[PDB]
Parts: sequence; C-alpha cells; structure tokens
Amino acid sequence: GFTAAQWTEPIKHMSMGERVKIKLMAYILEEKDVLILDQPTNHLDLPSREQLEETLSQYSGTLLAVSHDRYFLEKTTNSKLVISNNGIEKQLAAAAAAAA
Amino acid sequence: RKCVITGKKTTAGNNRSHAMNASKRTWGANLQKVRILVNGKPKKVYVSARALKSGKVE
Amino acid sequence: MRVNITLACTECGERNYISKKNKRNNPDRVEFKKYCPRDKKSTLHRET
Amino acid sequence: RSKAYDVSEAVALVKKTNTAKFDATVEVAFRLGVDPRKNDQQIRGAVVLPNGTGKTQRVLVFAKGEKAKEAEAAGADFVGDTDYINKIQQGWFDFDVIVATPDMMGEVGKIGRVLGPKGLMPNPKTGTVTFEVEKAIGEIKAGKVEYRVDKAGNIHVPIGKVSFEDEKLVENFTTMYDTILKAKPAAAKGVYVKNVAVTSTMGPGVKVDSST
Amino acid sequence: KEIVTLTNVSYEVKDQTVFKHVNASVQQGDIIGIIGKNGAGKSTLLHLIHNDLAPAQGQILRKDIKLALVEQETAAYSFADQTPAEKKLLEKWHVPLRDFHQLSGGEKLKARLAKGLSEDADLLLLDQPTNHLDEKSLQFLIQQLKHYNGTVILVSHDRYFLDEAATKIWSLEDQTLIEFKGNYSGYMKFREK
RNA sequence: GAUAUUGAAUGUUGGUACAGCUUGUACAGGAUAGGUAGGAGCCUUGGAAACCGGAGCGCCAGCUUCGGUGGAGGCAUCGGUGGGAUACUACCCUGGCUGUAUUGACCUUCUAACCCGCCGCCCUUAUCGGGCGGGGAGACAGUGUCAGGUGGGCAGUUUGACU
RNA sequence: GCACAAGGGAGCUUGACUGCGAGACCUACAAGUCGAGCAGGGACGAAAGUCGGGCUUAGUGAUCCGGUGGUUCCGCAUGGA
Ligand SMILES: Nc1ncnc2c1ncn2[C@@H]1O[C@H](COP(=O)(O)OP(=O)(O)OP(=O)(O)O)[C@@H](O)[C@H]1O
Ligand SMILES: Nc1ncnc2c1ncn2[C@@H]1O[C@H](COP(=O)(O)OP(=O)(O)OP(=O)(O)O)[C@@H](O)[C@H]1O
Repeated sequence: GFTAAQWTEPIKHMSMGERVKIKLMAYILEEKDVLILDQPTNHLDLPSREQLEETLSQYSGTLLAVSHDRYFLEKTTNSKLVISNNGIEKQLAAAAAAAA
Repeated sequence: RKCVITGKKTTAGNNRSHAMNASKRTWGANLQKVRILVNGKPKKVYVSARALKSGKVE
Repeated sequence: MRVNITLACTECGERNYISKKNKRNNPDRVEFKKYCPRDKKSTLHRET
Repeated sequence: RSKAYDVSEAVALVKKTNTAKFDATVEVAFRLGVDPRKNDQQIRGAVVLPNGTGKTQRVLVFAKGEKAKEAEAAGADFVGDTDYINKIQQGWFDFDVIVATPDMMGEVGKIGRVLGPKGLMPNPKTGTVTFEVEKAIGEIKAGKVEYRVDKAGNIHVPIGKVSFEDEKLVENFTTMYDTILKAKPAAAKGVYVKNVAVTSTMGPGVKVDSST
Repeated sequence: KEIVTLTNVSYEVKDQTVFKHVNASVQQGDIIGIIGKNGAGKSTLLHLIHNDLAPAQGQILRKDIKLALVEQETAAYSFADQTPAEKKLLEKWHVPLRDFHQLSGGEKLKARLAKGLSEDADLLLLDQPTNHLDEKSLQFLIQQLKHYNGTVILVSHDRYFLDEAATKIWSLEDQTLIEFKGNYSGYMKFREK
C-alpha cells in the first residue's frame, strides 16, 4: 500500500504525503465498521485515491465522506448533507429549485 | 573544368573520418557555366562562383 | 554501499585524508579531527 | 508628437502649455531603466534646485532634546510638546512635509500607518531624519522635496513654475539629471535612459532629449 | 529564455537515492507541473531548487533570486499581514483574517497561498494548492496562473488541474526526472507509447 | 538538409528599430481607488446637464471613446466609507487595433539566371555543338562545399593462450 | 595462533595521524612485507606506556590519457593567460 523499505522512519519525518497513509493503514487494517472521512482525497495520489474511490464503494456502509471533489463522491454518495445558510440541508437527490 | 578567370580547379586531399582513417578524396570548383565575353565575343565558358560575385561583367 | 570518502579540512579547507564509510550506516556527512600539515595541528575535517 | 524636442525649446514651450487659470507648475517625468522589483536598484535621493520650485511649504518637525532649540528659529511652523501623536490620533489634518530626528523616529514609527498611505513617514534614506534639523528646514523650504520611486521604478520631480523664465528650468532639469547620474546604483542592467517627459500641470507631455 | 537550469541533480537520505541524473529547465513563464508518486522527492525537489536543501550531487544554477515557497503544513503560519495585495486574495476567496488556530483546515491553505502569491515572485515553488479547495476557488487558481507574472512549479496529483494549468511536466518516476511539454492528457499518451 | 549559383512580386504569423494609445472594482461607497509625489481648484460659445446611436471592455456593476440633439452646467478638497482620495504627471505589460523599416518561416505566382537526349533558320553536303528565333520547365533541378542517414556494392583488418 | 587474551563487557575516544625511517625478509624486474627510532601534533591513562587500523595472511591491477583540489614551480620578448 505504498511503502518502500521504510519500516522505521519518524512518522512526520516521513514524507507527509505518507502520514495520511499511516492513518489510512491504521484504520483499514482492523475492520472498524464505522468510518468518517474528513477530506481524504487531497493529499493522495492518482493511483492512491483511485483505489480508495473504488473500495469505499464496496465498503459495508456507515460512511461520512467529506470531500471537496466532485468526482470522488460520484462513487461514494447515496445521500448528501449540503451545509448552507442557517444550518444543514439533508438532501437525498440534487434537491434544487424546489420540486413542485 | 578549371575556371577561365583564375586558375581555380579540382584539387585532391583526404577524407579523414573518425578514427582518423585517411581515405583519399577530391575537391571540386563551384564553377557554374555562364555566358561571358572572354574574347570580344561571348563564348559561354566555365566561370567560378568566387569570381562571379560582382567582379566579372555578365 | 561502501563509498570512498575524502575528508577536507575546515581551518585550511585542504583535503588531506581518505577513508571509507557506508551510505547506509553513515548516511550523514561525517567529520573527524585529524592532523592538517598546512595548519600543523589537530583540526576538524569534513566529508566533501 | 513624433519629434523629440530639445531642452532649450521645451522650456520656452512649457510656457505655452499653461491652459488653466492658476499659474501652473512644470513637472518632469523620467522613465528609469532599473528593475523596481529588486531593492538594490533603487534611486532614492533628493537635491536642491538652484532657482526653486515656486510653492510655499509648511514643515513640522519632531525634534527631540536640544534640537528643538535650533528648530524654532529657522522657519518651522510647529515643533511640538515632545509628543503630540495623541493629538495626531482622531484628527490631524496634515499640511505639507513631516521630518524627524534619529531618536524618536522609532517611537513615532511604532504608532502605525497614519503615515504609510499618506506619504510622510520619516525614513533616513531620504536625508530627512538627521541631527542637523536647522540645515534640514532651510533646504526643504528652498528646493529639496522628498524623492523616492514607485513600485514600477519612476521618480517624480517638481522643478518649477510656468512663470519662471527660460533660463531657470534649464538649470533645474540639468541639476536633476546630473543628480540622477550621481545617484545611479550598482549592477545597472543595460541602457539607463528610457524617456524624458517635460510637462506642465495642465497639458500633455513632451518627450525631450536628456543632454542638450 | 530559460531562468533556472538543472544538471545531474541527486539527493540522498535514509531510504535510498531518491533522485538521480536530473536535467531540466525553468523558462520565462512556463507553467511547469511536478507529477510523481508521493514520497518520490515531489517536494524535496522544490527545497532543492529553493536551496532550502543542499543537494548531494549535481549543479543547480539559478538567475533571479525570488523564490516563493508555499509548502504543506507550515504549522502556525505567520500573521505578518503586510503588502496589501495579499488581502485581495484573502477577500476574493472569502476568508476572514481574525485568527489562525481556530480556523478550519480549509481556510488555512487559502490564507498561506495568499501570502505566497503576493510577496513578490517571478517563480513559484508551491507544494499542493489543490487541497481543500472548492471549485469556485479551484477555478480561481487557473485564472490566477494564466494571468500571472512568471513561472509556476507545482506538485498537483490532479489530472483535473493540469489539463488547464500546465505547459511542462517534470514527472518524477523511478529515481529520475523526465520532462515533457504540452499537456498532461497527452502526456500519458506519450508515456504509454 | 543548409549554403553558393539565385531574383521579382502578394498575403501570413513572431520579434525588434521609429511609432498610436487603451485596458484597473473583495466589501464598505453616491461609484471602477493599481500605487508612489504636488494638490483647492479646474472643464466650459474653439460648447456643460440630459437624450440617443455605434466601435470597446466588463468580475453585466457600470466604465471607455467617438459622433449626433441640446443650452449654461459639470467636477475637485472638505461630507461619508474604509487599509488607503477622486482635477495633471508617469509608468505598471495584466489585456488591442493600425501604419513605416528590416527580421525568421510558409504558401502561391512571375521571368531575366540555370536547364531542355523539344521545333525552325544559319554556320553546314553533319542524329556532333552553336548562333539566332519560338516553346517548355524554371529559383526548382543540376552542380560545388558542409552535414546526417543509409550503405557487404566495395576495402583494409581482427577473430587469445594452456591443453 | 590465542584464557597474562588476540575471546567478551563499559567509559573516554579518532593513531583508520603528517614528514620520515637505521636495518631486514622477499624477489629477474616491476613490485610486496616488516621495521626500532626521531620530530610535529594528538587519544587513553595517575603514571609507565600503547596507538601510523582491525588476530595474522586474501579483499585487487601498471603506464598512457583525461577530471578534481592545493601549491615561496615554470610559462616561447615583457605583465598576465
Ligand atoms: N527529511 C527526510 N529524511 C529522510 N527521509 C525522508 C525525508 N523526507 C522524505 N523522506 C523519504 O523520502 C520520501 C519522499 O519525500 P519527498 O521529499 O519527496 O516528499 P514528497 O513525496 O515529494 O511529498 P509527497 O509525498 O506529497 O509527494 C518520503 O516519503 C520519505 O520516505
Ligand atoms: N472555533 C472556531 N472559532 C472561530 N471560527 C471558527 C471556529 N470553528 C470554525 N470556525 C469558522 O467556520 C468556518 C468554516 O469552518 P469549517 O469547520 O466548516 O471548516 P470548512 O469551512 O469546511 O474548511 P475546511 O474545508 O478547510 O475544513 C471557518 O471560516 C472558520 O473560521
């Protein structure tokens, strides 16, 4: 999952384009059954965020995926929370223009 | 083949390649046959292209 | 791997010495105090 | 406008570039050939005009200690009670020119940008912050104006009036151009001269020669 | 003309040789993009050209001194709110100034990249400007960099950001830089070929 | 392929040498303030408020120019804002059009160089060549130097020792 | 060959020094090996002393041609190059 023979580096003498990866391994090694991804896809790589785009679709639910990308969430969205003026908007579709 | 104005003709030297292999090679005159009055008449002789630039009357 | 090492001076800047070291067991630039015959004393040297 | 006029013609012609009703001021623009992004190629020096500018100044000083005692006789309007920046706070119609001395400059400076976007902040790069306050009042009223360049490398200089005679602005532009030649920094890349625009206040510019 | 040249530039740390036999050129307004696997010297190269890190081998020659370094995690970034062209950036993007520690992660790169664009720079050495940005700010980047004073060198990890905002690519790979001019979409067409 | 024989025009996209000048707003605001310096007034019968039309940008708020109806009105400090004041001076190269001179490249087209193992006439009873007159190709081709590729078609050679 | 450690620990360290080197072994040559001691500067030790790599013997190659560094060297008349 992207490491060289780097078993012992200090983990923010690491690369810092790892250390998102360290968090990630520490999650996905242990089947924690609930994840919340407060912006994962930005430090990662085009071969790295892609497999997280893929496997999180085959993930067994209860995911809270904050992502400022528009194309990452196209594999990891069923419902949306559009935070807006005066609090949340719990959307289940696009929910624009007030369907009539 | 020599130029009629000056004594400029084909010489010979070496084709020195890489590894300094000395092949044997010739060196021609840029001559360019034109019509000039070498006598009182024009005769259409060989000239040279060194001697043709601005010097000799066409 | 094992690398040839020159050890240039600091008081004189002169090279004066060679020994070998690892790039893995000694990844940092190594320094010792040796004898500088231009400086005629013990002087801290420096891999260059 | 295709022709570059001479110095002896443009002084007599910026007489004729007075259009409005006030007795106008002839000023000079000069395009520099230095890099304004670098702080090393920075021309910032001022000099006295031998025939003056034609305008009344009001210089207020920040003299400290004994230096106020020679500041009240040279011609300054108001010196101060050693601190009137509190009077500067919430008010302070500034008038013409602010100079200071190299002791309280730091203290006045730590007050903020009440002088930043107003162009009067004391800075010893301009010869305005010194121990000679008596010699500093007397040369600014009769000549010297604080001169520094913009963020694109240009200097503005008031050399005088419309009503000056033809032999006044020639020495004024000669003195300022010779000053620009002595104020040339090091590592100047290429051609130093780009443009001289001699103009009046109400009229366009005339691009003229530098050395005639 | 070029401005910065690189020749056989290498780097040594305690993994292995990150980086070797590196020949590249920065020019007068090129939009150069670093791509590469993370950990492959993607931003160690930026500290080599900044002279933030001294390279073990190879010669790095530069001409113009101004090196704007905008990295990841600058970790209680300063509040020298000076040279107010920064505040134009700080107010198009809709970011308040008031704190640093209580801000979200989203605002802080937009308040660091703000100070970085406007100190003065004819050369940008920036790590990742496309982390926690929305599209109204991601689109604002490309209108900055197209309408920009000089050369930009960025480490994107985006096929999105480089279809618009690239002229060269300095792809880091198996310890070797290779450069390709023109786009990123045709770049992988070039690599696969 | 370049260059020399080998020049005559018409467009083209870059760049200079001389030249035109326009483009400029996060919010607060009466608005579109790029900043450094002077600044309490300037513009007007060689035309102001207003209407209208169009080149032009625009982050569509409102600006910019020019021309046409109009008839003595605009506009500035100060008033307010906010980080900073509106009447000239320059620039900033962010974002255009037009002309002069060359610069590089490309497309056409011309003809006078070159070429014609094309025709006719003469030298001349000559399938040579060469003078003239047409025709065709035509800055190409050919040819000279320089260069890269290709090149057993040819050439000199090498192709070890112990055993 | 070694248990007086050459085998094991820990502290402190850079002698894995510079200029050498009487005299030897080895050997066709080119080379190779050992070297007390002297001086300069050190390390450890209270001192005596020991230290010019490792327990000895392997871990490597001539010249030519180029590179780098330094030098009271030369430098095609002179000063430089
Ligand atoms: N300071 C360091 N010291 C030792 N090893 C390092 C250091 N920095 C990085 N490394 C190793 O080299 C790898 C590459 O680091 P580099 O400097 O390329 O960051 P980067 O990969 O460019 O940043 P990103 O991961 O966002 O691309 C690191 O992941 C780490 O394994
Ligand atoms: N403790 C706090 N004090 C003051 N302001 C806060 C605090 N927490 C959040 N905010 C403000 O809330 C705004 C939005 O922050 P939020 O927590 O939504 O992160 P965000 O906007 O998604 O940014 P990012 O995407 O970088 O996380 C920010 O402008 C921030 O200043």
